[PDB]
Order: sequence, then structure tokens, then C-alpha cells
Amino acid sequence: REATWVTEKPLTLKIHMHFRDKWVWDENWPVAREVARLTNVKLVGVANRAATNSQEQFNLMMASGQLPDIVGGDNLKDKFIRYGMEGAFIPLNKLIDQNAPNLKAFFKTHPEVQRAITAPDGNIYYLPYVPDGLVSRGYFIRQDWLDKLHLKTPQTVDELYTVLKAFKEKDPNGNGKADEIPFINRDPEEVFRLVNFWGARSTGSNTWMDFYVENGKIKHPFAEVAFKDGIKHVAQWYKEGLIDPEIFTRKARSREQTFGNNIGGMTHDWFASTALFNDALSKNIPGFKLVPMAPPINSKGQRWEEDARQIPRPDGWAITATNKNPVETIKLFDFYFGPKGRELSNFGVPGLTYDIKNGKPVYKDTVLKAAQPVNNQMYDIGAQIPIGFWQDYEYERQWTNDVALQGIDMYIKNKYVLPQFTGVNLTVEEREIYDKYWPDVKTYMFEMGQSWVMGTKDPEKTWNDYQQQLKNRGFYQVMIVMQKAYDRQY
Ligand SMILES: O=C(O)C1=C[C@H](O)[C@H](O)[C@H](O[C@H]2[C@H](O)[C@H](O)[C@H](O[C@H]3[C@H](O)[C@H](O)[C@H](O)O[C@H]3C(=O)O)O[C@H]2C(=O)O)O1
Ligand SMILES: [Ca+2]
Repeated sequence: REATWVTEKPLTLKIHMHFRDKWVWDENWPVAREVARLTNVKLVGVANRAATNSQEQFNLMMASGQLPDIVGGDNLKDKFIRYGMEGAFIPLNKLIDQNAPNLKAFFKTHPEVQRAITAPDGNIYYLPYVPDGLVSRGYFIRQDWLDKLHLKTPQTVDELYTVLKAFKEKDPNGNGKADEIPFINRDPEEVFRLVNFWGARSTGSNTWMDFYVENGKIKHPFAEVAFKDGIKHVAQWYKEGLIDPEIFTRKARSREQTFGNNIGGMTHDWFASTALFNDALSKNIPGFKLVPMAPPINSKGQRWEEDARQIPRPDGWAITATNKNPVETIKLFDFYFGPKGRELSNFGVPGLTYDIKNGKPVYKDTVLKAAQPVNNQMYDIGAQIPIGFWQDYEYERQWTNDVALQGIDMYIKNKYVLPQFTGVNLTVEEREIYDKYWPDVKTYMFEMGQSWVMGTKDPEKTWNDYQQQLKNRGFYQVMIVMQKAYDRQY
């Protein structure tokens, strides 16, 4: 028996958690096993470990006439809310009030987080992934390549074009081959963010393809004429091979591949893990220096960083209607928001990945000096996963090197980060229109965006058809309710 036990009799519950297009919940995870030890509740995974589409797996699960005890994963907020109001997921308000002191105290001290997760009927249907920190992504460029080619740090988009063209054409890795790929990214969605260079938005928040507000008006980036004109330029950079030809396919290990083989010249990615490549490749590529770069002055004369940490993220977990132990489940959920539970969900397992030194969790040297970024290492053992948990920036600070720290400081100091969209409060019937049309519109927008970038569709020629399709798919019905909700609140 332990003091943290939420049940005297051992309990096993079924969880469907397919996430980030690769992983599933693993009961064998060191973190999972430690939480199970301390709480006396074991979670067994039922999701298909072979699938590469997490959202599709939720859809198949929901339509399969069977439900597990718990459903977790990334980008599930909208589905948690929709199916919660339908009755597939249970409300957590009373369960938290009566059984979850850590969460109850958390929500009282974080009203913005409570607001962001609450459904229009007043019910909380899931517990969120709550990130910790301020900045997220920044531009990184190969300083050693700039220096070798005798080029200054590009200050404008036009200067950046010249630099990236030089990376492509002037053999900075010195192997006599045109193998260099100037701009790379592990996130395909970042290719759309390049429209920032031409004064267009790609998203209002850390949530991909999110709405934004300009002069009291709700806008979606992909529907704007600025996007049409901006994506033409992105298409041109793709055509000229300045953007990775595999930008939509390469994905997770883009940095390991392109920086590891000394072909990648630039990216836009998180400060800590990206800067860590300087240390990992220090001997393999003598002089490798990937440095934070201020955003280039765009066509609107400004230096935009569009991305920032989003608190909370639209990720987490929920309790289903079929769950026969909702009290034990919410108590398990609450363990994650206590001191020890939070530490485990962030740092891993004590004696394995970290040690308590002077009362503080300190990562082992084997973790810090490892080839893999620490967040990657955490995923492997069941930490830093998109369950209902509260991230602790102290975990990240420990593997944020001086290059990363100084980049973070520069971005904070110079205020590059654009004001982030914190959402509007929809009514139930407004949300019905939202949930009906928006997911499919977003998918269509991505497909069109990819077609435009890759040159299979001409953005100028197809814009009229695209706008008609947006209307036919109900996008402007969604836009009407978005503006209505905004006008009501503000
Ligand atoms: O890389 C970091 O330095 C970093 C620090 C933070 O502590 C945090 O771990 C951050 O993680 C984010 C990063 O994009 C990861 O790759 C991952 O990304 C997934 C997420 O759903 C995201 O929307 C992206 O499009 O794809 C997912 C993926 O795993 O490929 O998690 C992110 C997060 O916000 O937790 O990385
Ligand atoms: Ca070369």
C-alpha cells in the first residue's frame, strides 16, 4: 500500500491513445509503470500501433460501437467537446469538485485554462496538456555557411533569398555536389508559415491553421487574399529548390537527416532541441553552427514570429460514458497535478532518467549528453506525452544550451512574437456549425495549400474555384458564427 493509492483493490482500465501520428499508450513505459505503482491504477493501451493518422484512429474508434475507459491524444479538444455534449464523454465538473483537490486548485488559479477547455454547456469534458514557457519556435540559420560564403546575416526577405540561393548553388559543405537543401523543417505546416515573409498569416496560435483577429474581425489565414499572393512566393521558392522538396513527406527526423548529413541550411523550430544539434554534431561536422536569427523584415516592413507557447494546448484526455470507475479515474488524473505526479510526467522516473539532488529533479548526464534531444527521450519512456498534465519548464531549462537561451532572450527582448489568438466563446448551436463544417474545411485548405506550394495547382487560377468550394463546404457559415461570437464577447 502507498499513501498515493487512489484505490485499495488494484484497478486496470483501457485507454485509447494514438498520438502525434506515430505513438500509442504503452503500459510498459517506465513512467506508466511508476504511476501505476503509486496510484494502484494500471492503464492498458488498445489503440493500433501501426497507424500514421491519429485523428483517423479516433474517428474509427468512435464509430466502432465500442468505447474504452479513457481516450487521450493530441488535437482532440474539439472532439472531446462535441462528443462530450453528445454524451460519449462524461462531464468532470462534479468529479473534480469532490475528488480532485490538485485540479480544483489549479483551475481556480488558472481561469484562462479553465475557460479554454470548458464547453458551451458549462461542462469540462477533458483535462488538457498544459505547456509551460513563453516562446516556442524561432528561425535558425547556418552561421558557418554564412561565414564560409562571406555573407552577412539576412535582414530582409530579399537578402534571405540571396542567402538561400547561395546555400543551394555555392556548395557550402564543399563536396562538389549540389546536395544542399537551404530550408528544412520537421513540420510540414511550417512551409505555410513562410507566407509571413510576404505579410500573410498562416495561423493565429500554436494550434495549426487557427483563426486570428485583425481590427476586431475574425479571419482565417488560408481564406485571405494575402495568402493567395503569399503562397505564390512560397511556391516560387519551392520551385527553385530553396524549400526542401520533401517538406510534406520528410517530417519527424528532418533535422537528424539534413543537419546530420550537412545539407540543411535553415529551419524554423523550437529553440532548445534545434540548438542542441550544435552539440550533437560538434565533432561530425567541425564548425557546425546553427544560430537563432531574428525574423527577416517582411513585405509589410515587420519582423514576425507567428508562433508562441499555447497554454493550454488542444490536447489531453477524457473519461468515457462506458467507464465504470469514474471516481478512481479522476483521482488518477488528479495525481498528475500533484508534485510527484507532475515531476514524473515531465522528467521520467527517479533513479532512471533523473535524480533528486538538493530536493530538485536533476537529469542524469547520460540524458543531457545524449544524441537525442531530451523531449524525444521523454516520449520514449512515457513523459512529455499529450495526456492531461502540467508541463514544468524546469525540465526544459536543463537542456536549453547557451545558444538556445540567448536566442530565447533575443526573441523575448525584441518582441517578435505576434499577439496570439485566444479563441472565441461559441454557443452550443454555433459550435454545432463549427464541428459540422470546420474539420473538413481545414483538411481541404491543407490539401489546396500543398497543391499550391508544390505547383500542381496555380493559386491565382484556382482562387475563384477555391472560394466557391469553401462556401460549399460551409466555411463561411463557420465564419459568420465566429464573428458573431467575437462581437458578443468584445
Ligand atoms: O523541441 C523542443 O525544444 C520542444 C520543447 C518543448 O518542451 C516541447 O517538448 C516542444 O514540443 C513540441 C514539438 O513541436 C514536438 O515535436 C511535438 O510536436 C507534436 C505536436 O502535436 C505539434 O503540433 C507538431 O505539429 O507535431 C507533433 C509531433 O510530435 O510531430 O510536441 C510539441 C508540443 O507542443 O508539445 O518541443
Ligand atoms: Ca555540396
